[PDB]
Amino acid sequence: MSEKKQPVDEDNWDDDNVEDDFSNQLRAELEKHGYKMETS
Amino acid sequence: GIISLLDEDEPQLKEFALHKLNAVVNDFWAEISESVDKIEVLYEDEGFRSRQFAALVASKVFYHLGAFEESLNYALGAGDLFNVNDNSEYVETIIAKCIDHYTKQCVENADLPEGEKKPIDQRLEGIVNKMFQRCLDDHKYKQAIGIALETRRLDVFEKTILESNDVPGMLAYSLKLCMSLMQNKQFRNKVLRVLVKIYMNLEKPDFINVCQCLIFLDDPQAVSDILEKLVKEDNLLMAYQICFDLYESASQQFLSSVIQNLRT
Amino acid sequence: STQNRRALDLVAAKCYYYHARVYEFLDKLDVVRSFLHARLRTATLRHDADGQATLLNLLLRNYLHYSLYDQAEKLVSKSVFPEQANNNEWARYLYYTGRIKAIQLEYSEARRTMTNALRKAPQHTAVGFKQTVHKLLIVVELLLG
Amino acid sequence: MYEQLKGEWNRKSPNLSKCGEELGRLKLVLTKQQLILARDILEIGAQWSILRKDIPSFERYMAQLKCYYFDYKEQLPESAYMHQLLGLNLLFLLSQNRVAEFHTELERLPAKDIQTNVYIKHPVSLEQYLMEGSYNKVFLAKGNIPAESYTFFIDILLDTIRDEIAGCIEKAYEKILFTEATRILFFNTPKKMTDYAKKRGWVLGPNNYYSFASQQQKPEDTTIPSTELAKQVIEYARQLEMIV
Amino acid sequence: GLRQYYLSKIEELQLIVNDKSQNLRRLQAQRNE
Amino acid sequence: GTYTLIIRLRHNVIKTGVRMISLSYSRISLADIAQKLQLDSPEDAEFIVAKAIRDGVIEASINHEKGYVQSKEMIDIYSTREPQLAFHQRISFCLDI
Repeated sequence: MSEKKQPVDEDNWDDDNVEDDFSNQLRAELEKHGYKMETS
Repeated sequence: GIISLLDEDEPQLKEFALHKLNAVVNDFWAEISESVDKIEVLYEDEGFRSRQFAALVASKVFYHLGAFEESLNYALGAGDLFNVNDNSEYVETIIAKCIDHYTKQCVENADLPEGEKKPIDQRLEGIVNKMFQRCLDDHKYKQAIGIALETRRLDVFEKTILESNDVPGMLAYSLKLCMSLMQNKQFRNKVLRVLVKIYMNLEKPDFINVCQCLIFLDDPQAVSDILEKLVKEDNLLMAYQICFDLYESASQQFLSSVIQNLRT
Repeated sequence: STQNRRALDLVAAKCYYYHARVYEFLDKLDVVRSFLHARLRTATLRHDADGQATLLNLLLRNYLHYSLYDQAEKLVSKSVFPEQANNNEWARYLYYTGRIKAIQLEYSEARRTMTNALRKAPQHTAVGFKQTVHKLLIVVELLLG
Repeated sequence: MYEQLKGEWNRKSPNLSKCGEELGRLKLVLTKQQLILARDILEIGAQWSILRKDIPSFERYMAQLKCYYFDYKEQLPESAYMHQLLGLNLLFLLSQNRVAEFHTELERLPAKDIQTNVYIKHPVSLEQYLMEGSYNKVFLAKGNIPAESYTFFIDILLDTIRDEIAGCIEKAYEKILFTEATRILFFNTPKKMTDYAKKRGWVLGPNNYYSFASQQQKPEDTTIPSTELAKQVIEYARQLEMIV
Repeated sequence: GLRQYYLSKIEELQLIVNDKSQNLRRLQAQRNE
Repeated sequence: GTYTLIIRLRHNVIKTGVRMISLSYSRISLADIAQKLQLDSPEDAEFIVAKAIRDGVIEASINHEKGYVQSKEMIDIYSTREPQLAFHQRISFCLDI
């Protein structure tokens, strides 16, 4: 049985790629604080 | 690869390209199979030298590609380039294909050879004859006899009847094969006549087999003549035994027809 | 093969595989490739099963080591689908075909073949193999998008 | 040692009596010195064939040079003109609108696509620009080649690119100014715009052009399905109620 | 030389018969049931 | 051993950017297209958009004299034939298994 192929070399809620897309730093500070500084 | 060198107009370059192809075909057959049209066009020129070599190279390429009919046809076109028939395994495969093609061609016209049958290639007949002679020289009489029996050819089978094997044993084997293995009656009658000729030519006239031959094919006149000759030989025992054996295995019409042929 | 190959065909395939492994380890594969091509040519005439797959896979791997065309031979052989591979040579054949198709400016066809390759792999303890094939699968699927 | 080529090697042969010299060298070719000299002669012939526009001769010479350069035996490691011939062959096969073998021939080069050999960086960058719609860089780099003339293939690429841009502009536009075509297509005002529009018919003048598209042929007809869908349902029924 | 011819012809026929002998049994079982 | 098959992918990035910005917007200036794709040149933006339109990637049209791109909106895919095929495939599969 088997070959070992020598000659070559829910657990997470729900899996969607949107969750990992995020690169910002928390809406509280990166966005709301960042643009809620009175630039206007 | 080097096949592009065939584009030149120098005949010496063409010969060198043909030699290189014949030397390197065995390792790059797949890449050269797709470009056989140029080789065929070069070999098709009657005035072009070494046309037979190019035809043989094309036959080898086709055989290595896996096609039998095209390779066989090209090899037959080559002619003397396939003289060797003992060493090359490709030669053995080509010989098998040629034997099958010859048998099929003979079987196609086997129903009526004179019915405007197409001209069979003489090269195939010569190759088959050479193979038969090679088999006969190897003392393989039974295999040759069987091959000739099913080849719709009688001369090859007749020439192999008289060999190192005993005439009685070979005759018995041929009779058993004809009476048990053969199906068509048209060929059965011819085979029976061919074995009756050898039976009559035997040193000891055996009417015991003449009776069987005349019962397989209804020839009452021949049976009556054989009985009359046996009686004329002053051998009453043999004639009586032949009559007793023939009566128990014949038909009433056969006896009625032989009575008139013998007594009158 | 009265009894020569009928019992040693698997043994012959294993011997060829071991010789190829030794050559890849500490020798050259040019002579091994020529010998394998000759042996395969000798086969595929007496019989066309259990011998026309491992040799073809070894030849494809040898050509894959170099940078040859690797597609003219595969597209002419009719024994690539022996229909009896015991789910062993099919994975390697599909991986090679998918790699060639992806390297040959074709992406639509190779997806089915490489998915079959990944899904035909041994389920338990196959480590190095599903790594490269799945990596190539995600790369080419990104190529599709 | 049976060279017979040291006479007019450095001197140019502008289509002079030199074909006989090539034939004699080929006959003489018919101990790696005899191969090194033959390879050098073949490379010189391939380089000289570009100036003569001999497509079959160029193809044969390129094949011979590639075969000589692909040998793994202990020979000369590299030459000063091999990369130029490889780039010229790549440009030739790109000019023929052939892309499969184009991509198969790059993988023979291990990693020199971006490391060095700008002779390969220029054609691969040209291909990358050509694959998508970016066209300004193509004609900008067409006046910037560090390798050699390469003018035998850039003109063919220019003709093909201009034709395909003309083909593309025909779609998705119902109005355009006359001078805008002169700006987009690099012939400025050579009178070639009116003859070019004669080639690609167009319709109206008044410094304007127009096009018409329908595209309603596929919709609004249910008769075309009526037979293939009947065949499909018949197939469902056939493979649904047969004993296997 | 004819012996190799005969054996090469015999082998494939034997393989074909061996292949068909299984479908025969399947059909017989269904009919019996 | 996948570098040769990994450098030919930027075109797909441009394609997906064009498709996304066509889905999101309906009437957009080309300068914003160039800025949001950072193609470093607005002149190549019109060529890229045209090339995308020609192969059927998007169904928009651009006005050279004005500059903006007017996307074409047409939605009603349930009346289209294609769901029939999208079901035929799976039906045949389930009939074979």
